[PDB]
Amino acid sequence: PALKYGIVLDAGSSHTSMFVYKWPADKENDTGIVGQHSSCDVQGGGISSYANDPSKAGQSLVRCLEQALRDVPRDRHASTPLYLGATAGMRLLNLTSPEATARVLEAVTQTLTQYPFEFRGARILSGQDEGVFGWVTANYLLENFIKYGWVGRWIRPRKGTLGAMDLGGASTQITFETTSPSEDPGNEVHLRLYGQHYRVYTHSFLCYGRDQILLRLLASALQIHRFHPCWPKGYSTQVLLQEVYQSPCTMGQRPSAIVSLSGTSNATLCRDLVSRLFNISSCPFSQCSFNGVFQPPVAGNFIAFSAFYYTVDFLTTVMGLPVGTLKQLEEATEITCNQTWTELQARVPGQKTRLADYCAVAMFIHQLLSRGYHFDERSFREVVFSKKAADTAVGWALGYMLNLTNLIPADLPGLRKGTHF
Ligand SMILES: Cc1cccc(Nc2cc(S(=O)(=O)O)c(N)c3c2C(=O)c2ccccc2C3=O)c1
Ligand SMILES: Cc1cccc(Nc2cc(S(=O)(=O)O)c(N)c3c2C(=O)c2ccccc2C3=O)c1
Repeated sequence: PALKYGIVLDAGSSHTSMFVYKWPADKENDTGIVGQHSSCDVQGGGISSYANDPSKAGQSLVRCLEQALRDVPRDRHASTPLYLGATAGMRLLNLTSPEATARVLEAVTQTLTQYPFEFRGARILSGQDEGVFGWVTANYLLENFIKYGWVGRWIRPRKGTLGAMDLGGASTQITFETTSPSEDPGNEVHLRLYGQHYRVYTHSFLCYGRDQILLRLLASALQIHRFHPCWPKGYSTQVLLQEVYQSPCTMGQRPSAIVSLSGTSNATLCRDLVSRLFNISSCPFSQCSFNGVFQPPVAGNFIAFSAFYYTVDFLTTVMGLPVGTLKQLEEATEITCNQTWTELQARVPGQKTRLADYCAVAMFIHQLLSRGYHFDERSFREVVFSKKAADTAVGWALGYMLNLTNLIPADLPGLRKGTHF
């Protein structure tokens, strides 16, 4: 059983992950056949955190690269393609300093070319790529692209597809198959997968990832309240003003060089702070999500992964609270946000370095779903929070790999004698 391999570096905003995929040479074109072989998490920040010292971006990857040398058998190395894709962190760096951004890419390129894998390039994904490839990953792994039934009795309608909601560090994406007419070409996607047309909606909200949201809520709290209602009572920190406003996401909020900001465990005021992130006041289309962006109604099942999954896992596994309904999700965030700092710490016996931020991130998810995308009780119950399908991390990495390696055919071998006609 001869296996081929492929590696993707997912250079996210606050960190980098490497995923190695494997698949039998013989059957590489069946849907769901590629699975994850191993992965590795790179220590320290994302490649964009090295703008001021671009050689370290490259170097940060060495340890995970060595692991890849070990995970992929030595005689497959040279025919194993290697890709790096970078997301909103490098898109944000691109607005700040396209030159710093260019040096970061060159530095990772130089490190990755030293390795004996088939290096295929370091690129920044568009926001459309990042949402569409995550939708691909999830539906590929769950075999939603198979045509179900048999001759003379095909399943009708066609097998439904899973929508994808990805919460990264610096943007968030929503992508799903829709029947609604398109009102904006920027959001419109057409795929031809295994002989089938999939009409797909996608949008990436830059500056709406987990970390940039936290930064914006902090600047917003500082300006409206002088206390942080999303932070727990008894928690405080000295905020350096200059750093709060340095991100493209917060510089629009820039108004004694250090200010002490204390939490108040205030779920109401936290929810009000979060709801101001979603500008729902204008819509130049028939219908919108927020900030004037076209969005047809959400429909079908969704997988919500990356930070959606980890935040909900915290609510259920560590807070011990149900989240099966929007209402229950809302209640879970209230209870979480109302914990004092000592109460919250007492429920987590480990080292949680970002414990004070769970309240805000949870409030953010609840409002993004309800006020942003307009899930309600009925549609929310088709949302599954999961980080994994078929032994593979759900992300855009796999779909990106499948696409650049050309492992999903547009049509079927022989057009399957044309019986999906
Ligand atoms: C790949 C990997 C390996 C070991 C630990 C983690 N933990 C995480 C990995 C990711 S990732 O960026 O989606 O990869 C991630 N987004 C998160 C975590 C988290 O542990 C996490 C915890 C609490 C809130 C949010 C997150 C979170 O978003 C991720
Ligand atoms: C609530 C919140 C806000 C901003 C960032 C995170 N991310 C994280 C928070 C924690 S924590 O220590 O449990 O607090 C955590 N352990 C992780 C993360 C992570 O983001 C993360 C990403 C990639 C690999 C591992 C981790 C990780 O272990 C979580």
